[PDB]
Amino acid sequence: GSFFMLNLVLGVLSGEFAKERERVENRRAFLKLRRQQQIERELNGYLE
Amino acid sequence: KQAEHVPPYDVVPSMRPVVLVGPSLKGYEVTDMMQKALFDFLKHRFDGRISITRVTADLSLAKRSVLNNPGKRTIIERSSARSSIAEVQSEIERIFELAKSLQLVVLDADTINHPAQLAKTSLAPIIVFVKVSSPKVLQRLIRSRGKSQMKHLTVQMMAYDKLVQCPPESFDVILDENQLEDACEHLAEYLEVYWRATH
Repeated sequence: GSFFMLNLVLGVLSGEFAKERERVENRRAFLKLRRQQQIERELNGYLE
Repeated sequence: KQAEHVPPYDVVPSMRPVVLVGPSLKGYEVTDMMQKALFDFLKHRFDGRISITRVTADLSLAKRSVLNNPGKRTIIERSSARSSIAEVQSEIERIFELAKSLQLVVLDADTINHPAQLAKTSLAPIIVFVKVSSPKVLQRLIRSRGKSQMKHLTVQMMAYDKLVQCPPESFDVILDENQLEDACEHLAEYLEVYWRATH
């Protein structure tokens, strides 16, 4: 009732999060977040 | 077939001049500093074996087969006698004789913004491209200067994109690293290879 149920809930929630993380609306925002970080990384060296 | 008569042999300078192009118009803060840093690195690393001089006069008109002598005398008061073309040719022989000295030469002329403007001449200089990864980084950099460069940001972006559209085979070396050091040792290694090759 406690350990098995919590394991099942934990697994189902992690699977749901993994499935949702690869939708287009979230992947498109992650790509933007990565692109801005990449631009800043280059701009640092250029101001140097 | 004497309409053009391209000669098989041309007398190029003994040592190919080193010229920087990009990432924007020469004469604006970003380009001047981006090139100044490399010039200082080259002077310091190759001290005692390199000569660097600024070429104030124009250079894009390094022709060979225009006429026997366009403007031989300055007192003719002709269209070319009163012009500054003779200054360009005089700088051409100056570069030729300095390359004759066998020591490395680097040009600081502010009239180069595309290798295609100096590809059909006799000098055939070593084109060095200091490119910026993306337009956003360049325009951010320009914004970091102030309003004075914000005024010319439009033409700076235009020249940047036009020079990027130039294909890589047009240039001789590329400097795309965002770190000043890595580009410095890249150029240093290339010039060390050139020095070891011509000795």
